[PDB]
Amino acid sequence: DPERPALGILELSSYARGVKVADAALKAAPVKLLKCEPVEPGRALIMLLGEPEDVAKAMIAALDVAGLGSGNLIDYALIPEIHPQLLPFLKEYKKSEPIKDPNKAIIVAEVSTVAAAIEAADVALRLANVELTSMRLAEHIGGRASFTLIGDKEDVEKAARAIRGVAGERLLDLEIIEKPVEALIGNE
Amino acid sequence: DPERPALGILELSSYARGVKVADAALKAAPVKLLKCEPVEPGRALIMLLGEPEDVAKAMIAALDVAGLGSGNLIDYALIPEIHPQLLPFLKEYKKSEPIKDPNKAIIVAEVSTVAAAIEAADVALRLANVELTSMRLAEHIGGRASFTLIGDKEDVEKAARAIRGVAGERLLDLEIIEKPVEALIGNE
Amino acid sequence: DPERPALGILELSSYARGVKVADAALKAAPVKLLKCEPVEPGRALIMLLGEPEDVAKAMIAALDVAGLGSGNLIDYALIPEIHPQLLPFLKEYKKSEPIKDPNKAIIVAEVSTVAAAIEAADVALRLANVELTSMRLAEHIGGRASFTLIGDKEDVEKAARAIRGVAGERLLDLEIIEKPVEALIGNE
Amino acid sequence: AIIETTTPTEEEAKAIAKKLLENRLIAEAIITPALTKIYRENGEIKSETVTRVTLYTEEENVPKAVTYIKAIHPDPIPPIIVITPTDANPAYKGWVAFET
Amino acid sequence: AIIETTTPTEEEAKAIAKKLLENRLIAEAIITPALTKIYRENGEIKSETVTRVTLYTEEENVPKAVTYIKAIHPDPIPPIIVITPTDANPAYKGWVAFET
Amino acid sequence: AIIETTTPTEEEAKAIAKKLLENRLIAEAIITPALTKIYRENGEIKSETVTRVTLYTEEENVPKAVTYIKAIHPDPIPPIIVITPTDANPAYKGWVAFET
Amino acid sequence: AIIETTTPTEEEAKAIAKKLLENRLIAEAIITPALTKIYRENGEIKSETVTRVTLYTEEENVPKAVTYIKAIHPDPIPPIIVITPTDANPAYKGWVAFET
Amino acid sequence: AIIETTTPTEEEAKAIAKKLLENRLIAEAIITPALTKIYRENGEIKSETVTRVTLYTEEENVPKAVTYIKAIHPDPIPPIIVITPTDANPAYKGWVAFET
Amino acid sequence: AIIETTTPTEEEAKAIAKKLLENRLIAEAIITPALTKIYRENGEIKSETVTRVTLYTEEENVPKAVTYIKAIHPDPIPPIIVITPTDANPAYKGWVAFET
Amino acid sequence: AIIETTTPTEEEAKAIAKKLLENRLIAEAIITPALTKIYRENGEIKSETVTRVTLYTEEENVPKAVTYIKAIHPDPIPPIIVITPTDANPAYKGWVAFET
Amino acid sequence: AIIETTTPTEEEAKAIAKKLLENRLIAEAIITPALTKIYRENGEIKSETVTRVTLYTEEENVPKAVTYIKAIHPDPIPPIIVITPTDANPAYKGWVAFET
Amino acid sequence: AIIETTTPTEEEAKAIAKKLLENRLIAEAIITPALTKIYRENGEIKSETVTRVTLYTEEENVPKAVTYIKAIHPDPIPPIIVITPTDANPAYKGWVAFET
Repeated sequence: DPERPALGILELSSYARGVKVADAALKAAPVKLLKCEPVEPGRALIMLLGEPEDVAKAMIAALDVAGLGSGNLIDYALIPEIHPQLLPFLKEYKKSEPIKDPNKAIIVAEVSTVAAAIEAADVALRLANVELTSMRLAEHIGGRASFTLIGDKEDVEKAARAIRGVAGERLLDLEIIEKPVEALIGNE
Repeated sequence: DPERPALGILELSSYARGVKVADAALKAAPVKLLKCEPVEPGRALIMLLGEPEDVAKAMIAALDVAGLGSGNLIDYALIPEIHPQLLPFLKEYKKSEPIKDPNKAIIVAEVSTVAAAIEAADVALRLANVELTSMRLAEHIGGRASFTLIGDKEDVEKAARAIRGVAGERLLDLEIIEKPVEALIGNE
Repeated sequence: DPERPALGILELSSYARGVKVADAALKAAPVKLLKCEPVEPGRALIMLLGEPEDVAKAMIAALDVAGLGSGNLIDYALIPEIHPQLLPFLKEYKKSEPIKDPNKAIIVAEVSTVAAAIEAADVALRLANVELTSMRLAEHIGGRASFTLIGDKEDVEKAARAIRGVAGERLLDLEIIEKPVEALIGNE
Repeated sequence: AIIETTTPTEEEAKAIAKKLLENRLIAEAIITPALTKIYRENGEIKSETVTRVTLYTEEENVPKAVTYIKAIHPDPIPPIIVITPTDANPAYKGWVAFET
Repeated sequence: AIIETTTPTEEEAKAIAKKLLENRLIAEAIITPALTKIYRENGEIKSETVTRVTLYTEEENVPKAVTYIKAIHPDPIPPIIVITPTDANPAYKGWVAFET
Repeated sequence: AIIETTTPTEEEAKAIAKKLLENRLIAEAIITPALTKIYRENGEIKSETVTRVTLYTEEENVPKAVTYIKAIHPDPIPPIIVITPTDANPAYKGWVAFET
Repeated sequence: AIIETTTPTEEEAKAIAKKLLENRLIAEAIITPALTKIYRENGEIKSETVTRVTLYTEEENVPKAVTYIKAIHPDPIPPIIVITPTDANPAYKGWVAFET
Repeated sequence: AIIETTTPTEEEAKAIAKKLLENRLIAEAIITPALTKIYRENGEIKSETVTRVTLYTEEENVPKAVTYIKAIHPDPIPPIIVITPTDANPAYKGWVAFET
Repeated sequence: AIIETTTPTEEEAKAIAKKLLENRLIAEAIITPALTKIYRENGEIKSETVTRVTLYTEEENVPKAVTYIKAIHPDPIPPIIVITPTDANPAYKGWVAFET
Repeated sequence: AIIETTTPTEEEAKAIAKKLLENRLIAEAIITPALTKIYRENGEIKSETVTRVTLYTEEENVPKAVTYIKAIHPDPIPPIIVITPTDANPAYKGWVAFET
Repeated sequence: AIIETTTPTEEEAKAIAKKLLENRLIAEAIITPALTKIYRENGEIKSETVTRVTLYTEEENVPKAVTYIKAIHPDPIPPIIVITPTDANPAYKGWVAFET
Repeated sequence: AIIETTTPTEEEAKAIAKKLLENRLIAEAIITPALTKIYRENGEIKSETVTRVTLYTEEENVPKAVTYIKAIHPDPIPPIIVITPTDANPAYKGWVAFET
């Protein structure tokens, strides 16, 4: 992969259907598989990485097999150029560093699908002057996902408008905390 | 903390609302935070430790923020002096020791919230001559909790009446086993 | 245990009722206990191993206590002689070896109870020329289970008919993949 | 549940409470002496001294306790009243169940 | 039904009870003297002596009785509270209806 | 809403009431001294002196007030009971809301 | 599912079973020889020897199997009856599906 | 509908069938001789020889046929069992109705 | 309820019945010897001798009885089938319950 | 949401767009010049030159934007039309919300 | 309602609009010349010049207008598409109804 | 279904259309050059030239077509909008399905 790859995402309600979908995608184009895991309860999550047009060919083949219209497909997305801050949180598990400033605010968001979470965070990092500190996907959870950003008060205000626009009806909760106490950083 | 601290408990249905509630509590009084974790499915659990009046001031501030009446608050409790046998099971994970006597009976209880479980066990240890052997909170479970006590047959009978009184409608199951086989101790 | 033991399986909806059932079974006959664990959400799973008639006496006592008819018992089964390929996957956790041939097909199945999964796999190994590669029971899942077999194309076709016969209404999904890509083996 | 009644003297009130405790029908009792009662007798208004008794128990024991009080009360038509609280400290409900 | 209120002196409490009995709006009354009340006046905490009155009547008489008490009470904003019991001795309910 | 509890001495009862008033969780309190309590200890029946406290507040303040009382009460298992009235003088409800 | 019929001789019964097995419509058959049948012909009661056949198959194969039996049976009006069991060993249902 | 029972000898089985045919309550009967029965008598396990009888009739005749069998059976508590088939050749149902 | 299965020899069939009677899981059994079975092995049609067993019990005993039969049967995949009758002589149902 | 209208000259179209952007009621605008309009005036068919304007905004801003356009448009009866799309790129909806 | 179609030349587009206005089926039309169309003919990709026409009318006139356009269009399979707006200036809807 | 987007140059617009036709995801495309766009950058209002593209396809092809456009578009956040018509000439819908 080059410095800047593209990412495709598919979410399905059956582990067996997921295995079939992943096989078709990998035969259509030279992409690399990141995730094919079962998801609570009895669901599946597939992530693909590669060149933009190669990822597009793979997703076209997957959408045919998945039965788009039969109720087996929950959500999907394609991101043409993934933001550099997001890649470390996806390849491995990361943690929260000490927060140098005490004057920054934070924002916490909860959404109903993995596709909504990744796309919303990517757009907010692109348009506003903020930083990403944690991202937690569904693990025995049941589809819920969440992430956290930090910045100055008026910048965090702008990012909130963008997040509401991207998520739409998939947004569950959103809160802004001014001047958080230290322990919240450490407990994170 | 002194030899004998107090404990406060709050259970919420959203991880983001939980972060906000914990921030208000820690700003109101000098207490120490034990748990702020997400709970299956997409819930949150907060535990506070400190002096009795300090814990009271913290819980007052938390109840204002939590929206007591809006359906975000599931349960809560305050325990003025936590029993000495209970503290080891909360600070760390513990296990079941070999059971010296073969003539003792056991009782197993299942309840629907964490607040009910801690309060019921505390009262039973206070009033009856029994011992605590295991306590298991909700971890990917969905709110269910359980615990186990051991003692002589007539003492275990008295403890059962107290447990029913404390739990009320939050009690799900309760069983008494006379002369249990060895493997149940080891498998525990 | 001899080279060839028998296996009994019981699935219950309450951890406390499960402890009571296991105690009665172990007092009735000299069998060995494999599993007594809580199951998502708040359920329990019991597995017994031993001689065929000894296992039968234990299951008779368990069925009396479990309240067969009161809605506490979800499913059960007895297998008189467990297939040799199945035993390693039950005693310990196993993994997928490299797949020597590239010309073999695979089949993936999903069912609603643990009893259905073990019985269906045992019969398929008995009647058709196939091999077992993975078996995954419910862990924080909620009852769903799955397994995977490999063989030549027409042999896999015969095994599918047997699986549908055993599972009945407990079958959720079933797929056959011809000539799977390499990464599916490695990701497994 | 809370049960209330009145008697003419303090001695009679204590005797009722002791009988109910020995039969394990209640957990505890509170006694309030030296009150004044005003009512009408023979078309005339009069006043006299009384004592009040309050008893604390579990909801499932109420029919048994009321029946026993009626049998041993000194007045020909005893006033007996039951009140159901809307909330209580859960630890105290545990103690009440343990005692009865 | 049970109606409760408080007054500054014992004499005032007896006068209220007598007026309600003469109009046949209640059956009897109980008076509890020499209590202490604590509250805030002008941003300051103070304490004073009070007397309590409890009145027993039928459910269909409640709106009339509350209206009359408001008209004759000595305080500018009188506290008046109504409690509904969940059970009672049936013979006593007969006596209460006979008296009103 | 009405909240009731008991304490061993009159001094302890006044201290609880003052703390609740300073935090603006209640509007006023009434104290009743020198009562008798009867109960069972170690399989034996005994009696002792107690004091009663009654507190008046708004329905939306109840969970906060009960939590604070539990933290400062002198007994190991304090009895705390809540009663909901069926009716009240509307002017008095206005005063209670104004004070809290 | 279970299908039952009768024939006059043992040889005819075996021939029916073999034809159904070659077409893969059933999994196995059981044959019971040398029974007695009693019925009425021309207003007279008579008796004769018969043989019984029982066939085991899957529910979705029933309409095809009944149609084929009607075409090859030796009697002018053949008795054919279908019974549905309420339960069965799950391993045996797997074997039956594998064979058909 | 199918009705089943057993008798100690072959002769007794034929007699039951003939009586039912003369009253036009059934259409035909099948008799299976020389079987073995195992059961418990006086806390002991014993075995003996029996004969089985199977009878074929219409659904609306079942209550009459069962009543008649009970009256003429040789055992003190006769076992009589009824089974309802899920399907049958329509031409055979026509013959059964024609005969009864 | 009625349970049916088959075995290769008459001796094996009697042994199964005796074990079930000693555990009080059934009331009686009937044994039918010397039948013929036809099926397919290795793509070839073959025939062999078998014996049939029929067992009579109560509905609430069915899961226990099926489990025990599976444990002691001589064949690797035993055929076991359950049939539910639509009616029966009430006196006989009384005897069956008395025996188990 | 998409809002469309027309004006007689290109200059007038640009002026409308600038006013709406300064008030933060829309995110962007597209202008299409030199079209032909055909309609009827005084019972006669005539043709003239026009310019089209298309505006992109959020659904919750629509009533405010339409009101402002009506106030500043140069024609006596301005045509204003609103269209609701069935789908859109989610990243673009984020940008539109960020800009308004 | 809005109706859209395309034609090969500007002259043909004006002729369609004039015919619809003379029959009073529409209120006005807008014409957009000199666009490019890309599509596939005989397995080959080609491009050519086209003109677009947009027509504005009332909802109850739509079936009549579409029928007339089909009869006079120059292409063998004409593309005709209808779009329904979600909102409009009420004064403009009045003018449209007045003109048709 | 109708899909709309914009690009900075005419050459880029033609390239997008050709790629979609070769993959058989659309039936035809229309291109409109030399328009003006007005929006805000860095708190300043600016204007620039753009080209518009319109694509015609079937409803079941929409998710595939939108995904492919996102992958090859030249702008960092491309505007892509979908509109669903309420009616169309049935012969034209036949041609569109035949071509894809």
